[PDB]
Amino acid sequence: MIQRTPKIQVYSRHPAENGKSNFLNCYVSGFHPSDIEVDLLKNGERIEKVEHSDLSFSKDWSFYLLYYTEFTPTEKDEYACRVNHVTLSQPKIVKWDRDM
Amino acid sequence: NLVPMVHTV
Amino acid sequence: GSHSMRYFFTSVSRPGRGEPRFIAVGYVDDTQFVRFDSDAASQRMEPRAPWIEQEGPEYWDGETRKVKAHSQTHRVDLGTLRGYYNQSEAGSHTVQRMYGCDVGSDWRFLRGYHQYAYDGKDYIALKEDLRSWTAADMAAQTTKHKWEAAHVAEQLRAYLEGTCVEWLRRYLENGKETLQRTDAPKTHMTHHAVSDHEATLRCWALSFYPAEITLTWQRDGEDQTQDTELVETRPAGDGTFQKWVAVVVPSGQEQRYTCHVQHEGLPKPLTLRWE
Repeated sequence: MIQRTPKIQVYSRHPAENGKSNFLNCYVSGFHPSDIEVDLLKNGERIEKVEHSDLSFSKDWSFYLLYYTEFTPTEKDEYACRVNHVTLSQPKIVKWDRDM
Repeated sequence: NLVPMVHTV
Repeated sequence: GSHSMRYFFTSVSRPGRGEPRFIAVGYVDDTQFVRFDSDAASQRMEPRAPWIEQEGPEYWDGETRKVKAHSQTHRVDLGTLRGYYNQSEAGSHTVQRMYGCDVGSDWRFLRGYHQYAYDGKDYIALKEDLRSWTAADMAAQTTKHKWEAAHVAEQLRAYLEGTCVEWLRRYLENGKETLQRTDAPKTHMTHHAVSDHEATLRCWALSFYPAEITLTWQRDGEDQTQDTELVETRPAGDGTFQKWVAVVVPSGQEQRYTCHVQHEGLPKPLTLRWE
C-alpha cells in the first residue's frame, strides 16, 4: 500500500494581465489515495469560493484534480496553492509565478 | 453510453 | 484523427457508516461529457458538455440506472476484496475501473480496454484480444475463474466493438463543432537570467486541443534533452490544455536553441527562437 504524493502546478487559465478577470488553477496529479486537501491562497489567506473538477485518474491509476477560482490579478496580490495529503508530513505550498 | 452490466469480482 | 470514449470509475469505502463514495466520469477524447457523484443531491447522471444535452430524458434515465448498478457492483466488490485480502473493516480502500474504445481516423474500431485496480494496483484487466484476462495475483485469479464461467469477456467484447464505437460515432457527430475541431497551440518563448552566465528559455504552448503534444529543444539543429525541464500537460479549465519546456543555456548563446512543436492542429511542426 505504498501511497503516491501529489505533483502540483499553480497557474492561470488565460494569460495573466492586471485588472483583467481570469481563473487561478491548482492542478494536482499523480497521487494515491484519493483523499486530498487543496486550498488556493490570496496573500497567505484561504480563498473561500473554490471549485474543483470531478475525480479521475491516469493509466497508472494515480488521481488528478483541477481546483480553480475566478480572480482579477493585480501587481501586489500574491497567490499560491496549499496541498495536504496522507503522504505529506506538512502542507505543501507552491506559489503562483506569473513570470514563468 | 455505459455498458449495460458489470460483474462482481 | 483518432478518437476514443472512456469511462472512469472510483469507489472509496467509508468505514463506520454507509456506502462508499462513488464517482463516475465519461470522456470523448479529452472532453468530459457526463458525471455521477454519489455525494451530489440529484442522484442522476449529469451532463457536462452541451452536445450531450441533445439526448432526451430516456437517455438520462438509462445512464442513471446503469451507473447506479455500477456503483452497487463496486460496493459489493469492496467487501469481497476485503475478504480475499484478509483485511479488517477499519481502513478505507479503493476500487478503480476504466473501460472504453479507440477508433482511428476512419472511426473504425482499433482497440478496446477494461481494467480494474484495487488500492491503486493492477488487479484484473482484459487483454488486447478481448478474449482473456490478465490477473495479477491469486485473488484476481479467483475473479478470473468467475468471469470465465460467466463469459464476461464475451459480453465486454460485444460492447467494446459494438455499442462503444457506435455511440462514440454518435457523440462525434452531435458534438462536431468542438469534438472534431482541433485547436492549434498558441506558442511563445520567455527568457530569464539565472546569473551573469546562465539563462533559461521557456517555450510555451497554450490553448490547444486535443491534449497530445510534443515540445522539444534543439541546439545547433541537434536534439537537446540535457538541461531541459518538460512539465506535465495541464488543463486550462476552459477545455483546452497547456504545456511548456525549458532549457538552461549559456548567457549569450540563446540563438543556437530552437523549440519544436508538434500537434494535430499544426499542418507542419512549428519552430520558435528567442532573438
